[PDB]
Amino acid sequence: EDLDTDNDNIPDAYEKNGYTIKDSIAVKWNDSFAEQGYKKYVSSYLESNTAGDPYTDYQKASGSIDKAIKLEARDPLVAAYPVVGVGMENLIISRATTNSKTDANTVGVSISAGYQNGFTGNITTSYSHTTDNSTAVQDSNGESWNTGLSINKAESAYINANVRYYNTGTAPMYKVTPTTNLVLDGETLATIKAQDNQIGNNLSPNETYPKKGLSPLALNIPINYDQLKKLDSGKQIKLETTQVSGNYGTKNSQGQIITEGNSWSNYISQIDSVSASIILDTGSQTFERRVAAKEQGNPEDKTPEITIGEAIKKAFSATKNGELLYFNGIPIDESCVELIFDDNTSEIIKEQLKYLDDKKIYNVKLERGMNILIKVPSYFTNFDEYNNFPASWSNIDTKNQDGLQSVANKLSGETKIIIPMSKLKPYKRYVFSGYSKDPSTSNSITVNIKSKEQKTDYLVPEKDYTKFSYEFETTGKDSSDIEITLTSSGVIFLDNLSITELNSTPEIL
Amino acid sequence: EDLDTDNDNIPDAYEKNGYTIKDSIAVKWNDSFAEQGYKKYVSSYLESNTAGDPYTDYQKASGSIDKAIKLEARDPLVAAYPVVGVGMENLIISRATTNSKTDANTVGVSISAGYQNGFTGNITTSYSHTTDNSTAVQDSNGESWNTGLSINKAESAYINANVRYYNTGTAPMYKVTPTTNLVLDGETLATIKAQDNQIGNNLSPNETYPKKGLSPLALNIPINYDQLKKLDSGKQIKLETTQVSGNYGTKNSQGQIITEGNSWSNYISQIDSVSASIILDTGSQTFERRVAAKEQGNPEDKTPEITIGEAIKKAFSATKNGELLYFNGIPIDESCVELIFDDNTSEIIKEQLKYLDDKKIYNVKLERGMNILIKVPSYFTNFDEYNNFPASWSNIDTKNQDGLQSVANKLSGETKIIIPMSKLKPYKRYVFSGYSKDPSTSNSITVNIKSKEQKTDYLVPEKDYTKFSYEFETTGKDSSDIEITLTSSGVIFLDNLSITELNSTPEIL
Ligand SMILES: [Ca+2]
Ligand SMILES: [Ca+2]
Ligand SMILES: [Ca+2]
Ligand SMILES: [Ca+2]
Ligand SMILES: [Ca+2]
Ligand SMILES: [Ca+2]
Repeated sequence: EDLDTDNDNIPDAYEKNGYTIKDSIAVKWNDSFAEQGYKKYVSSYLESNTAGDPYTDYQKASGSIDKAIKLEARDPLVAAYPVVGVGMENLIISRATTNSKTDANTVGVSISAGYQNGFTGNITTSYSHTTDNSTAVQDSNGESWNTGLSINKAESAYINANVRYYNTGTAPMYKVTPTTNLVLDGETLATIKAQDNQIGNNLSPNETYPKKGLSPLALNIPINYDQLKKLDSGKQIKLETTQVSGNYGTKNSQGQIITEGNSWSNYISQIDSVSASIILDTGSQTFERRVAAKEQGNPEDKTPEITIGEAIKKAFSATKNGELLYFNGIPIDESCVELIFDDNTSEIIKEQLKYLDDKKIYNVKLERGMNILIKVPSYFTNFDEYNNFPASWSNIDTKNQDGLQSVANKLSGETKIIIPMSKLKPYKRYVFSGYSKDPSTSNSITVNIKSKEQKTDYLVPEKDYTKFSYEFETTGKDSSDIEITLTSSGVIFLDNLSITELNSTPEIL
Repeated sequence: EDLDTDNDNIPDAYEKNGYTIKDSIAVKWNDSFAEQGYKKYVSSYLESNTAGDPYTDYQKASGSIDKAIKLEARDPLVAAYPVVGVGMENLIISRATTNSKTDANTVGVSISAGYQNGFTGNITTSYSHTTDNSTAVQDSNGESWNTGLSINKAESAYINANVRYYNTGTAPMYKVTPTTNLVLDGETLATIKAQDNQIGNNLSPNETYPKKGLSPLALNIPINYDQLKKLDSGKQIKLETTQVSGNYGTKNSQGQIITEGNSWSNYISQIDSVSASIILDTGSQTFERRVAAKEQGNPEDKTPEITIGEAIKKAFSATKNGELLYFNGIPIDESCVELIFDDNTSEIIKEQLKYLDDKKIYNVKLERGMNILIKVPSYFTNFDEYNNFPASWSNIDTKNQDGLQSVANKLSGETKIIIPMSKLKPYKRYVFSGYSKDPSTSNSITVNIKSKEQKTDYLVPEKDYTKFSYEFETTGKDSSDIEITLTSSGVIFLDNLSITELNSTPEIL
């Protein structure tokens, strides 16, 4: 029982059934290690680099790699992979702006009344990655760009951009040389590549170049009246990185760290073709991960098969407290977040859910080629231990034990919540979602939402818990508050209420 | 029985009679492996690189190569070979366009009434590859380029192109540097080569640079009145890549992946001279493959000999369901697609068909220097399990068992089909093809096709099944529908009806 088919210092049996690294040697997994902090690693016994990255299974598991690599990349099934993009902070034509890395994913999402057959996720038509950045101009107050830039039919150029690089991956990049396009709708103004002074020497995960506390970088554009007025009328300019060139660190025979000749492009296509892509957006910081998966046809592919929940826990270092995952305290269970899939992933999940008795997305096996996006709600209450809503709900009755997880709220009457506009970002699309149950299957619920327009909807709860979602929008920072009223004709059980922010509606100057 | 003449870790006997890779070692083929997913590999025992590519037979069969290489390139008889071309998406002189990679092959194809001696294919005079790209300008509506570009005898230049690279091969290319010519009829405007910013760092098969969801690349042209009016009058500009330079990945002694010094041009001429070329066009995506073949003179050439159907199955990973091949569900049997050959391949197939009792193209041996193109029909019905026609046929009688494969349609009267123009691309040439049989050899069929011009033809079915083809054209998106009527004087058996799109007719502004 010491065979090593792939020659990476881990025996086949340990690599097949579970192992952990102690004193820099692989040992067989024992269930008593879990309380001591030891993690259970499983990988392929026919391949030395299971995930497709520059580091083998033993190097990743034992930590004999760059110490700037995230700890969740020490799992052989999670790839060490940089995700580097560029985003602008100032637009000079003299007005600031913000950037969003998950707007393109969300724009092509349509929200309906309810969900069928236990599939509580959502489908997007324009799935994209965190490197596709869309900037929203702040502090406008209906001041068109033409005021002070008087133009009739001239292409006067005079636009300046202050960019900053970001890394949402698990590995650092060295000698970062990005290539970007600044496009408004479909017009490629230029293909600008960092020549010699906009090269970042190093860029750690969750960090920017230049680091926080430094002025944004400036890289060095003609613009005509047509696209200028397009920008003036409900359009946001976008900055997309087509490619980034950079290096990774490895040890010499002398023990030094080198990055020259260690191009990250030698591995990008291999990693992207042997794994599934997952994105987590907590509302302030975004993470993108690649998790290795099996190809269905090959009988000689020995990559371990794990579920979606196991993949999420391994990739984002979530903590399993009982049966639910927590990311730094934020609940990220399938009933506490918003799950967005492309068409193929949604079809696969729907097909697999027919034969699954649990009817949970997190119990569906993970397959390569998938694309998953998790949106953590801006506000979420479950009536059990977590409530981050700015204003407490009215008529709250927690004296129940029939909740989705622990307890529920007994709706006998009406529940109204008020939200000041200062707690929400202006010109955004939001979704209010929840789970409802009517054991008698006789009662009905009316939902009234006060927004830029008044909305009223009617839903009939079923015997068991079902999910409902309703969308609304916000207009202007200096406007009225948001009122949400849920009224029931009888007794209803409510649980897992949340409000999450979707993409931003157009700004009309 | 352990000889290894070529020293590639596969014994001569296994390599001669059939082998498969299990636990990273070669084992003798057994017929009981087929249901377990194992493929049967055969190669040459006198050469380590049977197909001529950078990877040996053992590396390809065992998968010890780049994980971005397609699985069908793991067969030693199918080469790992990039096919990189360039195609434009926007033409600015302010109007969009589309690209076609198989128009040049199809333009030189003449369609006749019937086929003789069991040869159901077609002959082309201008066979070309997927790197020869012809663009068709969309959304014209008879608006000449001179309107707004008023020119009498001046060469005012002012043309802009937005290009995008594509890969139809089985292997990725690294550091892509294409060289292209933008030519209208025979005028070489310039020989433009990607200098420093239009270099794609990596380009996987079935993918583009920049990837889908990114703005098209712009590379940086004088044009005179003569060729401008030529373009105005029924001419489409073409963009041909003369050569592309790029690299492939290989493993170090340290186990890293390197692409520097690994030029793809060291192998192009060798692969092209030791193989046959096959192209498959499903109507939306196109694939080009090279399959190794034997040279006739050499008695010391040990390359295995396979038929055309075996070559197609190996090259495109088709599935043999019974006796017919399916490509992702699309039937690609010789009676369900359009086969186009150049002159030499057609002559060889005709010569070999004389001694073949089966009289099938797919049973003819494959030889090097061949050139095969497969066009999947836009619409196809076989009355057995597959029918993707937009509108169901009239007077359908499937109560028969005398079909070409399973059942046929009994024509006693007339069959009429209507096709809305929204289901067809305007300004295109189409072919309606089918198989007919008259056991009594007494009846006759009249075919009436309503198109830009009204066409009527008469055919006399033979005792057994024979193929008929009739061509027509479409004009304008906003026009009348297409009517096809087949009328029989008696009882006829019809099977395998299809409509396939040929090249595009000239556009007159
Ligand atoms: Ca091992
Ligand atoms: Ca391994
Ligand atoms: Ca609860
Ligand atoms: Ca051998
Ligand atoms: Ca060999
Ligand atoms: Ca049939």
